[PDB]
Amino acid sequence: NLWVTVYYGVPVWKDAETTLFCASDHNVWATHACVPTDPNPQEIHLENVTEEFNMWKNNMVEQMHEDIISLWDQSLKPCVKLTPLCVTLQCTNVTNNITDDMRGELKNCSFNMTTELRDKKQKVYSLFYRLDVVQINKEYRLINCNTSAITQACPKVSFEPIPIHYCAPAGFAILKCKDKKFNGTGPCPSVSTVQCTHGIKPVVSTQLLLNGSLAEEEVIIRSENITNNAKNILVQLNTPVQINCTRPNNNTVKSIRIGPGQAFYYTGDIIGDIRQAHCNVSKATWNETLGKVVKQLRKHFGNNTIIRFAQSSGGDLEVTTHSFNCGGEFFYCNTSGLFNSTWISSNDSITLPCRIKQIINMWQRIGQAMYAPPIQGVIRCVSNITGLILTRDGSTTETFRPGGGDMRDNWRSELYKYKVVKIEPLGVAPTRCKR
Amino acid sequence: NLWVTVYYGVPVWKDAETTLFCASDHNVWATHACVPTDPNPQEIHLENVTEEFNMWKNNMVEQMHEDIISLWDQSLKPCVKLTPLCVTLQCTNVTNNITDDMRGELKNCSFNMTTELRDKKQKVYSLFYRLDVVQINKEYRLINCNTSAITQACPKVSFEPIPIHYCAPAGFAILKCKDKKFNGTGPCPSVSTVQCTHGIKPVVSTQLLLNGSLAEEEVIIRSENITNNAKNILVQLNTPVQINCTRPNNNTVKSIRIGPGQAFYYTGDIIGDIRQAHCNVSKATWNETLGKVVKQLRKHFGNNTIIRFAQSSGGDLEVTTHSFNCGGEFFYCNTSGLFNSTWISNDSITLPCRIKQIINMWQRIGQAMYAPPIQGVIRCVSNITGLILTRDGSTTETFRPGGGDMRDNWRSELYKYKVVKIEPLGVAPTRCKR
Amino acid sequence: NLWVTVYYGVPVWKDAETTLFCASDAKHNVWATHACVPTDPNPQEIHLENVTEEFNMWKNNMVEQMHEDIISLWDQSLKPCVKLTPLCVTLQCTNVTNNITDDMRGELKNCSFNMTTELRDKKQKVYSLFYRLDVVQINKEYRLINCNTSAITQACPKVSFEPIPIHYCAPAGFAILKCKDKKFNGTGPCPSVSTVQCTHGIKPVVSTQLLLNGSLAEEEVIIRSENITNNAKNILVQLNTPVQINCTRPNNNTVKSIRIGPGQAFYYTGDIIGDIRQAHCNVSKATWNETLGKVVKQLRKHFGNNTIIRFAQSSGGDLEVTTHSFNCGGEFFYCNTSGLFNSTWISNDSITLPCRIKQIINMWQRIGQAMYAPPIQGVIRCVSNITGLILTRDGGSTNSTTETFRPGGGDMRDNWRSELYKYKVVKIEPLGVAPTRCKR
Amino acid sequence: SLGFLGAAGSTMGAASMTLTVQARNLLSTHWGIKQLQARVLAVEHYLRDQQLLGIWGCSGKLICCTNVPWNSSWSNRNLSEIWDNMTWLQWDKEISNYTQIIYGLLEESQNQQEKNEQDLLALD
Amino acid sequence: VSLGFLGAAGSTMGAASMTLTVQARNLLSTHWGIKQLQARVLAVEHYLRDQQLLGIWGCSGKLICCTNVPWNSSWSNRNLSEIWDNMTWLQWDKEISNYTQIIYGLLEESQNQQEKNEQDLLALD
Amino acid sequence: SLGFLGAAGSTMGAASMTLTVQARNLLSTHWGIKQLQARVLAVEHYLRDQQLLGIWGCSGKLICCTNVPWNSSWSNRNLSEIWDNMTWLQWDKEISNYTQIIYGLLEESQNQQEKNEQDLLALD
Ligand SMILES: *[C@@H]1O[C@H](CO)[C@@H](O[C@@H]2O[C@H](CO)[C@@H](O[C@@H]3O[C@H](CO[C@H]4O[C@H](CO)[C@@H](O)[C@H](O)[C@@H]4O)[C@@H](O)[C@H](O[C@H]4O[C@H](CO)[C@@H](O)[C@H](O)[C@@H]4O)[C@@H]3O)[C@H](O)[C@H]2NC(C)=O)[C@H](O)[C@H]1NC(C)=O
Ligand SMILES: *[C@@H]1O[C@H](CO)[C@@H](O[C@@H]2O[C@H](CO)[C@@H](O[C@@H]3O[C@H](CO[C@H]4O[C@H](CO)[C@@H](O)[C@H](O)[C@@H]4O)[C@@H](O)[C@H](O[C@H]4O[C@H](CO)[C@@H](O)[C@H](O)[C@@H]4O)[C@@H]3O)[C@H](O)[C@H]2NC(C)=O)[C@H](O)[C@H]1NC(C)=O
Ligand SMILES: *[C@@H]1O[C@H](CO)[C@@H](O[C@@H]2O[C@H](CO)[C@@H](O)[C@H](O)[C@H]2NC(C)=O)[C@H](O)[C@H]1NC(C)=O
Ligand SMILES: *[C@@H]1O[C@H](CO)[C@@H](O[C@@H]2O[C@H](CO)[C@@H](O)[C@H](O)[C@H]2NC(C)=O)[C@H](O)[C@H]1NC(C)=O
Ligand SMILES: *[C@@H]1O[C@H](CO)[C@@H](O[C@@H]2O[C@H](CO)[C@@H](O)[C@H](O)[C@H]2NC(C)=O)[C@H](O)[C@H]1NC(C)=O
Ligand SMILES: *[C@@H]1O[C@H](CO)[C@@H](O[C@@H]2O[C@H](CO)[C@@H](O)[C@H](O)[C@H]2NC(C)=O)[C@H](O)[C@H]1NC(C)=O
Ligand SMILES: *[C@@H]1O[C@H](CO)[C@@H](O[C@@H]2O[C@H](CO)[C@@H](O)[C@H](O)[C@H]2NC(C)=O)[C@H](O)[C@H]1NC(C)=O
Ligand SMILES: *[C@@H]1O[C@H](CO)[C@@H](O)[C@H](O)[C@H]1NC(C)=O
Ligand SMILES: *[C@@H]1O[C@H](CO)[C@@H](O)[C@H](O)[C@H]1NC(C)=O
Ligand SMILES: *[C@@H]1O[C@H](CO)[C@@H](O)[C@H](O)[C@H]1NC(C)=O
Ligand SMILES: *[C@@H]1O[C@H](CO)[C@@H](O)[C@H](O)[C@H]1NC(C)=O
Ligand SMILES: *[C@@H]1O[C@H](CO)[C@@H](O)[C@H](O)[C@H]1NC(C)=O
Ligand SMILES: *[C@@H]1O[C@H](CO)[C@@H](O)[C@H](O)[C@H]1NC(C)=O
Ligand SMILES: *[C@@H]1O[C@H](CO)[C@@H](O)[C@H](O)[C@H]1NC(C)=O
Repeated sequence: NLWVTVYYGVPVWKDAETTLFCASDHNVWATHACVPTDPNPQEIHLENVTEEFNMWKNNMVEQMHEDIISLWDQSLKPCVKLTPLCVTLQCTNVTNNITDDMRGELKNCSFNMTTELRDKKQKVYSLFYRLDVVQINKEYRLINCNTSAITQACPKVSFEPIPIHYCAPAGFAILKCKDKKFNGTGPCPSVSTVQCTHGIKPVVSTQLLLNGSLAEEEVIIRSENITNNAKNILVQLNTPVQINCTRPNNNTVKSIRIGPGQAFYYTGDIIGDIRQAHCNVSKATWNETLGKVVKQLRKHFGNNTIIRFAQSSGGDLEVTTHSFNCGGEFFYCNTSGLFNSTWISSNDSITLPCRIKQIINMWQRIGQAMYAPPIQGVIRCVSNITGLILTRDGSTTETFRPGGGDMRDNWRSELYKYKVVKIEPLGVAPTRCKR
Repeated sequence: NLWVTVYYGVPVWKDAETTLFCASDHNVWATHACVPTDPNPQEIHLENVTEEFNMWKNNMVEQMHEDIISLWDQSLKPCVKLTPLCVTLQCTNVTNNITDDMRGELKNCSFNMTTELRDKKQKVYSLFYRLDVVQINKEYRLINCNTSAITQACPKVSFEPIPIHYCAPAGFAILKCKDKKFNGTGPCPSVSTVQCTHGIKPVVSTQLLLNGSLAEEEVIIRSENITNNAKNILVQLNTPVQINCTRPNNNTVKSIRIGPGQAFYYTGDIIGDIRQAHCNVSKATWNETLGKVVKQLRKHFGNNTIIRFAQSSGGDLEVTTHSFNCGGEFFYCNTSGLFNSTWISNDSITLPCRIKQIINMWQRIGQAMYAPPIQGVIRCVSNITGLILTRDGSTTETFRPGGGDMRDNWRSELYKYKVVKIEPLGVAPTRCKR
Repeated sequence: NLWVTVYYGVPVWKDAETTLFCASDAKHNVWATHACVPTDPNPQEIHLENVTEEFNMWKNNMVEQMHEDIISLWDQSLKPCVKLTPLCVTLQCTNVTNNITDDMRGELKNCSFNMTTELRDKKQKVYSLFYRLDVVQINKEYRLINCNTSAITQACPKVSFEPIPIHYCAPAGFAILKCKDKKFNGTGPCPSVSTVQCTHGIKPVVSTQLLLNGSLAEEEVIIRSENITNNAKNILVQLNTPVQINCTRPNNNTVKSIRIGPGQAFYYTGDIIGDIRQAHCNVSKATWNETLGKVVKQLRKHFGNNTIIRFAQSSGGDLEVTTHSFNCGGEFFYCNTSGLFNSTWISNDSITLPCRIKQIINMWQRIGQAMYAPPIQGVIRCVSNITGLILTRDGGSTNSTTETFRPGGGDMRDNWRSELYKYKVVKIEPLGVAPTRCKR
Repeated sequence: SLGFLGAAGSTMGAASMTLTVQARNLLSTHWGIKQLQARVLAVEHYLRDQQLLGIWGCSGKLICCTNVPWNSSWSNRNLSEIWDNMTWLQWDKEISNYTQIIYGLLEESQNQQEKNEQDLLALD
Repeated sequence: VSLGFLGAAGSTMGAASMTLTVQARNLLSTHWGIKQLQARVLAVEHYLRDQQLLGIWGCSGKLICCTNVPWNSSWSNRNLSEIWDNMTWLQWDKEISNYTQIIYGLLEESQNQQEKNEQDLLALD
Repeated sequence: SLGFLGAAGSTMGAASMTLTVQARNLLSTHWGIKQLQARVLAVEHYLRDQQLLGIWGCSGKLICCTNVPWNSSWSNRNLSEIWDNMTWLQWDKEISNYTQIIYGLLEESQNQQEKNEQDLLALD
């Protein structure tokens, strides 16, 4: 005795994969191609709903990965090409005022490079870090001259991770999980709807996560599958660990015109002693932080299980050290001093030595390279460590080691609470109504 | 009395020109850029519909032409540019093992090539075919040095044709003629509607049409105007003629760096004796096939006339020989072994073939491509499904191979398709008033 | 007691900024008009009775859009042309002294250099002529002026720089309001307006000092400015009669070319047949003197009856800005206009303006996108009309009672403002409500 | 049924029973541009037809009955020939020259009807 | 004869009502097509927003649509003949531009309630 | 006074009063392509739903009763269970498999009604 009645505007949604666009609010991320969002974005709490989230099966991650790489390339595309630097270099060590810790490492090279006119050549002296230069057979070449062309990053563009908000296209909505202590793979009892995500800083790092969201109450340990030794474990902290990173050497930067419209930047010399780059953390804070991790980690491994941290295995420097941007310079810091302790049921610090590298092959691509111009004077940056990426070693006393591996996991962390759904306004239901 | 009634969704259409899109199922054809099709696309027979087709005015051909050329160039955009290779070459004859047909055809060249470091040079030795070089005044240069840029095709990207389905946009439909023995220039009593065409392989050839569709019953001879000596005649066969092609030499391929991230490929040497590339066509099959063509051709030229076939007139190899891509290599086969007759037990015809590494595809100037050599020995088997013939202009007519305008190859597969616009809104009288 | 009634198709609008497209009007031209959409030759214009529209030509974003489209069309044209990078070499140069007359002394040079050939391992000696303006002495050693800024791209020899009218058409949902008042000065309400879909084929003429080949005022000279009493602003003057100007480069130019790489043909002046003379423009004196008298009268209306007006030359800071720049015959001319602006107005016989020729062109005030203009074979003569002037006022707070005007110019948006001054773009807002005596 | 355009060529009167089939199928580097152009084109054509139907007084109807009388000069055929023997393709050709006349009349009729409705509602 | 598109602009409000059709039927009417494409898309979006809003209010296909929301003298207090016989539409729009959103909200509420009431009556017979 | 999806989780009956809110929020340097694609899709999805309401004869309405009876095989739940207990997300899952069937029935019913309207008007 009921009839079909059609409704439009019904508050129903289905999981969907669509293309999101950026809004945000010179610099690589600072670009005028995003549409600036409101100072007052809205959020609507959904009462009496539960929804399932799966941070692993989430294509928002893939879009940030693709967009960031694309933006990266747009920034470098119009900059000076450095092909002429593949000439043979004549090199000796800089031992002028060298600390033993830095003996070797910095080299004084000279070479024949072109100038503004095709007819003329010029001789240049410049300094290089060992990581960027390899041996020909006193003759050296840049490390990338056999594999890839190298482009100089534009000196006017900073690698500042300016927050970028992502926004749904009309007809779509982003659901957000507000449930504290949510691992990211199951049902979420507290959900709200937004049009745009919070701004996310596209921070690049390899072992520790920097300047991200901090967990509200407890350390949250999550992974696709804990039992699987092939998976990474993402750990989100409740308190930041302050880390102070510096490049203590005072570099003087010089530049050369190498052809019409092109100029190359390089380190000329160092004023003062040559010392090792380094990062500091408070010893007390670090000891507390791991204790918190261990306490929660035991929930998955047992209260009769020993948790022993260890330094990572070897491989390319990018995944054996903690890499980051710091004033525009590229640092590679050894974290072995942080992951030495075995855990069984003040005014002091931990100093991490760091290396500097100017030739960058980011995103693990082969065939592309970037030359990072040197930056004048002494550089310091201070940042907040808000998480870790650890792996299992793989019948007692589990071992965990640093590793970040795939950068997709960096983005996953900020995006763990967001889901994209399609709104489906039509539907039918029976009711006592006939035309 | 009667009043106007407006109907929407009326099944009518008009001739139209719209943009079609690619559909399909790491290749020169940019397949990844096409949308996948449904299995078993729906085809609807239109009962009691006679349409009118004119293949020579078909704009689907123009789009296929433009899209193929664009894809070709897009494939090469990111590949190595061999500008450092346009240098004086020092060349001598390869005389190690000659059949006397290859005498003078293969050259051993030496040159000073750039390398990874701007400060260094290499002495590189390689083999080239005569057709790719000219004399300067033993000093040779590549043929492209005074006319074009040269881009090396990427060594890992295949040229093998992949069927491409052309699909109409919503609001449009593609009609196809199923009428048997249909030439393509007039009314068609048997029509069906599809959204997407069958897959068409973008096969590139110059005199014979390879790997196409076949006539359903009998050889079909069509042209824009059969009495016009300036027009090409397209002949669709009802049986394939099988052709076996080979480049019977074991090629050792070498590779060098000519700068950062670059790689240049060349033939280092040949193992065994050096002999000419060639294609095999069985005599019996060919003579029956040609006889069928003559019979059908007489239908337009007379019941008592004489038909002669002859080899084509001179010009560039692109039009005087039959060329094709066999496993990535480029062949230029002399078809004079065929088309040499007057009509009123595993024997075969061998067609000698030449090879070129530098080509200028699509009748263009300024865009040259270097086809890298292929390691090993190449053999392929193809189907001849049609011919491109021209005629001159007594009692005897003479027909010759011809071609080179690529649109004519496309016109064959697309001869049965037409694009129309749907016009759903119409008006007719009836007895209804508000 | 009335209910609200909804109407759709209401004749109202609001000011808006939208994207406009071009209509060519139906082989090679720098403006790439094949990318534009052909329109009917006679668009219908709708007169609006009893409509007054507020205009402001100084805040008209249509100007910004042409500026951007023009720059982009220009770059698209050069993008595929010969790179010419290998020409940036040390040149060995001497003066051309064989048959020149007094004025042309030290203005043309004979250069020799080592340039590449098609083959990477071969070189050729090339001789060519260059104008003094493009060659800078270093440390007989010279280099081209562009070498320490950027690479220079050769313009394609087959592509014309002659302007083609570009009509700008509004997108659906938008309309262009045209101001028809005779003597409309660029701002304020315009009591006689009409609606068009496309503008009247504005030509992309590029010049400084004087405006060429534009429209004329119907009856009087019109002075337009953002703020006439502000000495920081430019004054655009539209004429009500053309002034004919005849420009020439009276030398028989023999053009030669070489290949400098695979393909990559390079064009240069080989030699000159006959004697050498300076480039120049002819303006009739009577016509020019009448034209200024009309301008002076209109200026007095703003600066005071019995105010003294003096015309003078621009400062010497920039060659393009301070001279009259134009592209006659495909060559680029830089004419000295002082002969036109040297007079104090207190209440067959022609003016000859000497001109220089330059080949390395760096336009649109950009840095590093230099163009090499190929030489033109034979002899060049152009007849153009001056349809407006650019002037700036220069004086202080002292009530000297005499105002001085100088040509000024140099900002390309002023050429566009001059012709687009009568158009405004608005958005149609067809939906609205009003009360009546109808209720469902 | 027969599917899209399956009725083309059939008697007009029979073809008109399956208008929903076509109504459903309508609106069903540069390569991306070609697809965007195609999507936009389909939308624009769809909307122009709906705009026009709305102007004539019908929206959401496949069979729109109106008050403009039929002129014997547009077609002097009787209804049995038009609906029982002719097809829609033939018909469209037959009255192609009167398309704009009819459309103009349809717009005028609706304009007058809307005004009349407004007056009656205000009147009572 | 017809005054053309916007020909009635400046005419009185009650005169311009006879041109609603002409101003409605004129809505939706190397490389570098991206500008053209962007313009075509925008025209569609604006068109649809007006149609959506009319649909919400129950004014589905009509150029002239009456609604059950009473007119408030606080929005505009004028004689009926001043509004329709002396004023033009440009002037009217300026006079009531501050009430645009409240009127639209009221129109939506009225139609929503009406749909519910119709559903209940159909249910009852 | 709840927001855009603020009705979710409320009963089906309660949520019927927010349909306006959800409905009115529909349709509202190479990253210009990504924008165009977003624009275009919002429009295509919108139009497909409007096209469908048009075919069913529900154009212009948020609530449309029709003449297709409800089959107990799709659902045999009590009228009060459906409206005063379940929410719309739940309902949609419960009858997901019958969606296509119902839509086909709705189109058939409307087509029949339109034909009948035409005949009645012609008869007078
Ligand atoms: C985690 O988050 C923290 C907090 O935001 C980040 O720390 C900041 O890092 C940036 C980049 O290194 C620092 O920005 C730089 O500061 C320099 C010093 O500025 C002081 O002095 C100037 C004097 O004029 C004052 O105006 C200013 O307010 C400060 O008092 C600037 O000199 C730098 O300028 C650069 O750009 C200009 C462009 O015109 C050039 O001319 C300069 O030569 C130079 O290239 C720049 O602004 C910032 O100060 C840090 N903040 C703090 C509190 O220390 C971490 O980097 C981030 N971590 C990660 C991994 O992302
Ligand atoms: C008309 O249509 C016919 C088909 O009906 C076409 O013929 C085909 O042509 C393609 C392209 O040349 C052939 O594909 C190749 O087949 C080789 C066969 O090798 C077999 O044996 C070896 C062991 O010795 C096995 O390892 C191998 O898996 C096979 O079982 C392959 O070796 C070739 O691989 C090479 O190229 C690919 C390119 O993608 C690379 O990825 C590989 O690493 C390697 O370098 C290749 O797959 C196909 O077999 C032919 N079919 C037939 C039936 O012969 C005609 O070419 C077409 N005519 C024209 C003019 O286009
Ligand atoms: C293909 O078939 C068409 C249709 O029968 C032929 O068209 C006729 O050609 C003659 C000239 O030979 C004209 O006088 C007729 O008017 C054409 N008829 C129609 C219906 O168009 C066409 O000649 C055939 N072509 C070939 C190569 O077979
Ligand atoms: C094409 O046909 C020729 C026949 O002339 C084949 O040539 C013979 O090939 C066999 C081995 O395949 C040799 O032993 C004979 O000596 C060849 N005869 C001659 C005349 O040299 C040839 O192999 C065929 N090629 C293909 C693959 O089609
Ligand atoms: C080439 O031309 C330059 C001018 O551009 C000549 O230099 C001038 O010579 C005259 C004497 O004839 C002097 O009065 C000027 O002061 C010089 N000008 C400058 C800027 O110094 C130069 O002599 C000419 N060279 C040759 C070989 O004739
Ligand atoms: C161009 O015409 C406008 C309109 O008459 C002039 O604007 C007036 O200027 C006076 C003096 O500053 C003001 O008191 C008026 O209120 C302005 N009217 C309007 C509508 O804005 C403008 O000054 C003229 N400019 C020139 C150079 O002639
Ligand atoms: C512009 O305004 C004039 C009035 O100044 C309008 O002219 C009147 O039009 C009405 C209606 O046709 C006539 O009854 C009056 O007698 C006319 N008055 C005069 C003085 O002629 C004119 O129609 C308006 N234009 C537009 C497009 O609305
Ligand atoms: C080394 O350090 C001393 C100070 O201890 C300083 O005077 C000297 O100049 C430095 N020399 C070099 C080569 O840096
Ligand atoms: C540079 O330092 C390395 C450190 O291992 C040493 O072996 C090498 O001999 C040093 N070179 C010079 C020139 O001092
Ligand atoms: C520069 O070239 C000269 C050529 O004689 C060579 O002797 C010198 O070593 C080169 N200089 C460098 C730093 O490579
Ligand atoms: C060309 O090169 C030779 C090298 O010996 C040099 O002497 C000559 O001056 C150069 N010529 C020119 C015109 O630059
Ligand atoms: C084709 O015509 C025959 C009558 O000759 C008729 O019976 C048949 O139904 C028609 N086909 C269609 C699709 O209407
Ligand atoms: C119309 O309005 C005027 C004031 O503008 C007023 O004086 C007159 O009485 C009003 N007439 C009506 C219709 O009441
Ligand atoms: C959630 O359930 C409670 C039950 O008492 C009800 O009062 C409340 O309105 C429900 N929330 C929503 C959004 O319907």
